[PDB]
Amino acid sequence: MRHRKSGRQLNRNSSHRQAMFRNMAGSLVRHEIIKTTLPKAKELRRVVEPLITLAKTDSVANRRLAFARTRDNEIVAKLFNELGPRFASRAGGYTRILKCGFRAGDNAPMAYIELVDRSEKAEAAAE
Amino acid sequence: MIQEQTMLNVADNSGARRVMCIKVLGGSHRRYAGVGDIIKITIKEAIPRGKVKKGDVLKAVVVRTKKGVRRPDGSVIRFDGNACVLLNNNSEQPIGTRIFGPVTRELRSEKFMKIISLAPEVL
Amino acid sequence: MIGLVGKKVGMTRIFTEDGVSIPVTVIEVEANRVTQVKDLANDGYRAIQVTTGAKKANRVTKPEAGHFAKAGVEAGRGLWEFRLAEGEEFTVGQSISVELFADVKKVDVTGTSKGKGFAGTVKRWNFRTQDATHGNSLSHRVPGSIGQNQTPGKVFKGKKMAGQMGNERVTVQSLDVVRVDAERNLLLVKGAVPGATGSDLIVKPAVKA
Amino acid sequence: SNIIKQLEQEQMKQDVPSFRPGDTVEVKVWVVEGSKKRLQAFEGVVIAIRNRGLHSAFTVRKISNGEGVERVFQTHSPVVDSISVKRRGAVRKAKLYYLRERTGKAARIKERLN
Amino acid sequence: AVQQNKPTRSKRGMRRSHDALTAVTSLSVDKTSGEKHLRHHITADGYYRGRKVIAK
RNA sequence: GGACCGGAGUGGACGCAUCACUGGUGUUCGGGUUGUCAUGCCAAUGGCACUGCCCGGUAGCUAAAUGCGGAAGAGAUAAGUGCUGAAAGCAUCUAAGCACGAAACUUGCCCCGAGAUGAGUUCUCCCUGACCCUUUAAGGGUCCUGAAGGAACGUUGAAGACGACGACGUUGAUAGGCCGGGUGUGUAAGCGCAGCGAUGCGUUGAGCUAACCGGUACUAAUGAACCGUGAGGCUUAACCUU
RNA sequence: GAUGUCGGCUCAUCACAUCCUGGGGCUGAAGUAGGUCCCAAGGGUAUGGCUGUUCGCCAUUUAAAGUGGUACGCGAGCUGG
RNA sequence: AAUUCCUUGUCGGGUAAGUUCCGACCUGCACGAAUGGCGUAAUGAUGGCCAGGCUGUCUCCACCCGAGACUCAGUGAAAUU
RNA sequence: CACAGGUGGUCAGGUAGAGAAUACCAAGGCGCUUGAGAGAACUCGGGUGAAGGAACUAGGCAAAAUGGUGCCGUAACUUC
Repeated sequence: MRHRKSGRQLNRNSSHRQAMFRNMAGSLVRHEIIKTTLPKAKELRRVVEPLITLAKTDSVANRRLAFARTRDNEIVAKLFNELGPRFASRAGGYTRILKCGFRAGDNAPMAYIELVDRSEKAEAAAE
Repeated sequence: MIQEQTMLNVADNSGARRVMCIKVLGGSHRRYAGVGDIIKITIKEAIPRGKVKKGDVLKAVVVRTKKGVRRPDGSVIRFDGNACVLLNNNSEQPIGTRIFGPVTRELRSEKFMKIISLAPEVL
Repeated sequence: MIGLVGKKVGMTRIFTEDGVSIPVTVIEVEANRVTQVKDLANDGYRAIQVTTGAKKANRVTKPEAGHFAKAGVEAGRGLWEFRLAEGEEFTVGQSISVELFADVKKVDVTGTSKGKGFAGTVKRWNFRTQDATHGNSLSHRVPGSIGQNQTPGKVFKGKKMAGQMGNERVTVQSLDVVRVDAERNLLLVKGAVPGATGSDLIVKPAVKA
Repeated sequence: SNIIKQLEQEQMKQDVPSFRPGDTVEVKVWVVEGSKKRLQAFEGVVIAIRNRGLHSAFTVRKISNGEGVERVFQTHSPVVDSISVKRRGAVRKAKLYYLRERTGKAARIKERLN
Repeated sequence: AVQQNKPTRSKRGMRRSHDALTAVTSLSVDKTSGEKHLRHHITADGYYRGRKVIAK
């Protein structure tokens, strides 16, 4: 069911959904490449890209607003000064997803998610 | 209104405070009613020195509702409570000589219109 | 003779000539073509086969594409067919956009409804609810009893129970025609129509008792 | 007309008066006095803003011979004639339907001038 | 509730008629590496959609 | 006191469809507000106390909302009404004959339905193979060589428990993001001015924004591979002067 | 070598020696009824008081407030009075 | 009447209507004074009745959310036959 | 049973409060060994239910509602 009500249930209330994707977003701006399950990667792109879109617009009010995603004092200095400005020539799509099938012998769908403009080093084998 | 056995305020000078409905009139196997319906009603909280007396049984029509009246154009006329006009049980027409507060287009129907000769609001 | 194919494209509420409100549904109707007309060996009378829409035709099969090439290279979307009698409808594109139902006062619109997941179940059957107090056990919307006794020893055939919706064809009949505009696909009908915005339908003349 | 937007834009008014919530207003409206049309007027405070397309409607609240009264009005309908602003009170919220229960800033106000 | 008579091995066999493993309709093949895989997924050699990816 | 067929308007009981209207609901939107913690602090913002609490609310769902359907006409027929008329030189609605006649029946209205294996019917599309052994309306082996279409996968849906069903995958606007619009909320933060200060005033009809909607290739939708091919058994009739 | 309740709730379904609705005969059928009575099973069918309650008595509304069958219709569905 | 048969006794009050309730009645169902009579305040996880507040218990069933339902990998029983 | 169970005695912090009540929170401890999806009706639990307001049900049971401090104010009846 749930027609024209887009979202992801899967587990506990919106407070847990926030705390999980805050941590996974913080990890993605920390490492610039992340391995995570496919339905979590497919939701992270809907909340991490509007943070980067806010980061294209530098102000005191916007940099206090980014504290709603990451409380870390260095990530708020990487946003607006590098993250955001480094995508200013692009029409969104600051991230990309790479689908890696199931976990071996199991059900769990696994993926990579990364920043599109980063320094390349992943051009080698998966195994 | 949607429920039966319910208290209504008076809108005319025949009595005081509240009166209780016992049935809606017209239609059968029925339960829903509005300002266009006649109801059967009992005297509960009115003074015995008025035009009414304790435990007497009348007819009435509803004239204000907290749900409101919508059909004149497609948008709501609303009121702060539920109130009615008291009528004779055998032959209808109002027993009151003076009405207070606003009224409706349905209050201008042949069986009720004798008390609105003073042309009140929303008639 | 034939119906006319359309789609529900919006719902609204507009003013009459005396200024009070009237509810309406906006229907897109698509211009009529005829693919062949069939011989008396089919149906029992003649039959008429029709198209209205078109598409990019990437996902259209050669079994369908050779037929739309026969029908004037129309790149058609959907295919419908009806009985033909008394009238002399053309064997090629007729280009009727709204004009079949411009002068007809009411129409018997056959809609397709909307998908609802579960709506073969419970809410479909208006079952009386079950109490959260007064002792009542393990029930809130369920039917309770579903049959008679050990004597018949069966639930009755066709009786109300659980099921998927998956959507289904429905005709409410005799909706009033408020407005039309030719070559601009407009049909406007009073009140509601089955399905959501984007749901397909066919329009018919008024044929109720 | 185009089946999208233009079909409903041809039924909208192009000179709607500039009232908003917390304005005390007079609303002129046709009452249909039997077999002929007649104009009437309603006066009270605006408790809801009007912006929702061709369906745009506002709500005004008052009293009538000791009874509490409210009217919803359709913006674009021909039955609603005109609106005049009497006073402008500051009420903050977009809709004040809780003012049917709360008396806070209901009959006492600071001039809004917006 | 419980059974009134135990079924034969035909019943367990007929309930199980509709289940099978690895119904992928053959593998995909990666023109860039010669590896085999499931469709629209990365190969073990990291090749996908014309380049090597997802290495750490 | 007091008429029927027919015509017109309308209420109740019942069902159906929708989310436009008027309400509800709206833990993923905006604002107000209590206790308390965090960020060095202030300012401010974020965590937590039922979604802390309160109010408005896009999208979606939905009646207490709104719209629609409730049997006409025709056919056959029961009770019955009726004509012609006999056994019974007459009579009689019945025997032969024969007219009229109900809400039940058939047709007419709604929906499923060719696995209807007793598988209707039309239209569009596609493929032209062979060697060897023997058992020969035949089977087996092996090699040359694949179409219509199907399947799988992706992006995923006003289709959905799974399956099934729909659109799009450069024959790209299918999803995310972006850009813009729009609904919703209600005049932010920073600064400056005013005040002892709570707090106000100005920039400011501000700031913020979701599910809707137009545009957009920024991001994501790979080469394939697989199944399926080789013009399709036997007989009688008709027709092709084969 | 199991019989776990009636009245009720939910969900119902069937019958006629037909409650109402369609047609028709008779009347002590003026009209309006009321009584009676034949054919007829497609659909429709209450609410509230006191009672564990069907039934009863009582009030109100309406078209009428009606009769019978179904492990006393239905707990591997609801109440446990 | 935790006593009363018959009985839903008879009358008053509340209510449109009260087998219940509360007051009054009985030429007294099988009432009767330490297996105590009558009666009063406060107390009761107290039996029955009533008014107000407020409420989805309901007329009538509507939305949102957690968990289970559902899919898949691992481990994989039972009452019963 | 590495069982949502039972088990005598003892000590204490910031904001807050009458407090060993109670919410947030410090120190310190817990993260409850099937794992990952799905986003179904339904069912249990939880929030909201327009209008009426116990009409429901054996019975407002349950739920909602009420809910504090200070001061003013306070009846029947009573053993005062």
